[PDB]
Amino acid sequence: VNSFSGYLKLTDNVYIKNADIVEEAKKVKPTVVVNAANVYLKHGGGVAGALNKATNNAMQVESDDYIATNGPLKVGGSCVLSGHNLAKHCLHVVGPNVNKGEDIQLLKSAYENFNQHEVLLAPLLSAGIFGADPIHSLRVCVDTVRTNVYLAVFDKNLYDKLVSSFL
Ligand SMILES: CN(CCC(=O)O)c1ncnc2[nH]ccc12
Repeated sequence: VNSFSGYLKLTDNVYIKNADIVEEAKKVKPTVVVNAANVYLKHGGGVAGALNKATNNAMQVESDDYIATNGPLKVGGSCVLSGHNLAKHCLHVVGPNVNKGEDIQLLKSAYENFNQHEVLLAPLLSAGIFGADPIHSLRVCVDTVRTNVYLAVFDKNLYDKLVSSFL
């Protein structure tokens, strides 16, 4: 048993809810929250800017030190950093950004990072402002992630569309 509440069960291991991932993280304090990162860990908008703002910019300070030491992530890659006041850990995962021209086949590689963690609170990757079809992103998630994933879908109307269209 875990602390996640009000999720619809899609599969053996994937759950979904209409929720702000920031508010969900603050309430649950999960072991792992996933950030929808870019390779530079520049947290400007969407999940990254919202998560970073909720940490009072501590996520960005930590991320800048990580990049100064290690250089950029790969598209499809990840790193584990602090969860600050939101979670024990933040798994920063880089899905492909369609609005920058990246290979959508890299979305599966991105979701494979989740399999290194038993339980995660996460957003849909590569959708929203990254520009991918969220219905596709949910299908890749279900077909790739084997660990227990709790998906927070910010957009109300999209949540309803994802549930109604789920196969
Ligand atoms: C943007 N995005 C993913 C798109 C969606 O889920 O519709 C988010 N996902 C979950 N929580 C969030 N808080 C702020 C944004 C945000």
